[PDB]
Amino acid sequence: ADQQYECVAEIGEGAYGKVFKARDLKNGGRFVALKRVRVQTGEEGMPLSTIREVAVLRHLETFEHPNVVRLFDVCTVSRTDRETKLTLVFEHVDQDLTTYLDKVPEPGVPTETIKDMMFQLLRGLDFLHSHRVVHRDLKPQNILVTSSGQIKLADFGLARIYSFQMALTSVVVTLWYRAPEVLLQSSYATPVDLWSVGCIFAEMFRRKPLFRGSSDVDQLGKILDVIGLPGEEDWPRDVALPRQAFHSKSAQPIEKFVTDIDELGKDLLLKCLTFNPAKRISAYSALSHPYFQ
Amino acid sequence: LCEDRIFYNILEIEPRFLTSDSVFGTFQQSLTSHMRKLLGTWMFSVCQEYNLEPNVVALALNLLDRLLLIKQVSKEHFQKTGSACLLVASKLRSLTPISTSSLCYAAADSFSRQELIDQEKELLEKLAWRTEAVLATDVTSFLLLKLVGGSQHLDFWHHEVNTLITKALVDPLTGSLPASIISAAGCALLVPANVIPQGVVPQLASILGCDVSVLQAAVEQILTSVSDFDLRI
Amino acid sequence: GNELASAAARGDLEQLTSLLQNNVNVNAQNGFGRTALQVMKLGNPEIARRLLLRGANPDLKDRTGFAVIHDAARAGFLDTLQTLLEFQADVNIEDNEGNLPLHLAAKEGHLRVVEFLVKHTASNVGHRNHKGDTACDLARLYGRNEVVSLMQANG
Repeated sequence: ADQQYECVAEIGEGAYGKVFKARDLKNGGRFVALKRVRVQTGEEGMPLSTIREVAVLRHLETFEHPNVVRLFDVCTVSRTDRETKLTLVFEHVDQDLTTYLDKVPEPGVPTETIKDMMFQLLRGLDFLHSHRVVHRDLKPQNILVTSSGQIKLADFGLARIYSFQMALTSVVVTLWYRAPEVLLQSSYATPVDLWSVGCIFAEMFRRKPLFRGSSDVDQLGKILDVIGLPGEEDWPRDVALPRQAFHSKSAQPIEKFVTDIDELGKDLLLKCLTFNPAKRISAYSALSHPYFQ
Repeated sequence: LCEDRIFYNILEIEPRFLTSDSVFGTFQQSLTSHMRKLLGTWMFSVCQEYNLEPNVVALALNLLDRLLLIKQVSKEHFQKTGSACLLVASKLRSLTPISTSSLCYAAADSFSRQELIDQEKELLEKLAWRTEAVLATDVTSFLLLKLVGGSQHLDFWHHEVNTLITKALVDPLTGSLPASIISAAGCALLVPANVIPQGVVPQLASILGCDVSVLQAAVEQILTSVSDFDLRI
Repeated sequence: GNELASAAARGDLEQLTSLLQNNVNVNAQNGFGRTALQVMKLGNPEIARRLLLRGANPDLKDRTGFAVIHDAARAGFLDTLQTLLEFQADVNIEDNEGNLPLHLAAKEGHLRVVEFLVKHTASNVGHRNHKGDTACDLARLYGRNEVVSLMQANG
């Protein structure tokens, strides 16, 4: 394209190149999101990953899942040999979970809306897993919410920095959704995403993040303070930070923080927020949980 | 119920990768079905030889034939084109992606490393980076499992069926069929009744949700196609 | 300038707010010829409110002939559309094809946005765009029947 899509603003830049907001000139100038990468030619040609990643996106698009953001197009602009400007065009939703949650009136989000969003979230998440794709960076700013109230999973590759008041330290917000296996630099498998679903789930009630760690060792602790120290059987073998590294942790009643959640909600929430990745619920299972009736 | 649900969905996508033998004497003009059968077997050689998984050939052939559906390819460059498909296909499927130099070589050095690279860029542009496809080799496992119930043997037959599948694909006629069909048809032709519970075709047909006659037709067709395969230059 | 626009675009209220304390020009266009209010994160009514509160002019249309209220109305962000009116934005401003926010909301099926326009704004309903169509016509021409009904149950 690049004459059909007209940029209007740069949103930022991160792991997937620069992100812009543009008008789709062949659909009434409706807003669309673009990702632009400068792909490096090798003596081997086009870089494997570049090819693989675009391949997978294009392919998952075939299925048109309602809970994943649409990929409208792929434009190419070859500069010289060594450079090719690659551009992915996606559907754009001018609102994410964060902008929504911290905008709702005081009572909070309707419990019935929390359920509906949560169901859709696991719907699109189950779709990705079932096609052997792991998101690995499920943060609320990657969760799109249409005015209609529809959930669409994104992945902009854009980090957000949060600065701690008194501490004079900062962190990249994603840390707050990172699963323990990941923090302990142990396994990085699919359950990884369920732990985040659990964090996001809890956040819908709180409208404030559940575990706001300042480092990865700090995060780990913030977690064990609530869920309690796992047993010998549930801690990862041969890992840099042993179970012994964290003193006795009781296990406070989750509702103490995910205020106003219900009995079945609490059940699902803890099945996501389960330390041992192998005993953590699956997107498909969660989906079949009596919370959704 | 993980398996069963992915299968069901893959089936809807499926038709999206269908190709057609009808292209040659018309839209192609310069190329003929037989020239394609030659290029195709050469590709087959390079692969199973340079140690590539069957998937790589299955996909490389799908890209080549999907490409021939929108781009008129000359006789002088048919080969180089088949090579670009091979490169891209292994970059997407082998732990051991075959090298440019390696290809240019087996290609009698008929084309330059740059030129092959320029065809890769070209191939990607005409197909708009849509390089993955549901393959008949991608389905054989799930089916082979519903037949050979247990787990034992599941690997001998899988690799066997998929090798047949690739041979049937060297013939452009095969490309007009759904991945599921080509896949079941292949199973049906090799797997002996002694390694299966309890017919094979009515059993697969039941899974694919198609008619027994439809699957049989596919068997029959693919049987013919596979027979013609012959690596003699 | 450009950083204000980008802050509005990524919806960084924090950052946007600094920039707005430096007595900068809220109406300046970025390198794409667009202003911060125009490219702003529509789901965030507060981004809009602050810009408006600092002089942003709601009725400016871009090279492509659109005003924020058009895009908000098209996305169904009623609160934002409402805070826009709250600051005197013109409800009947037409795009370059003679559309009103109403047309676009109707064309998109945003019933609670059509609801509002029809019953609480000076939205000139009968207005026909350059193709002679109406908001309700477009709803009809697009299947937004649910919208068509309500719309005509009123006008």
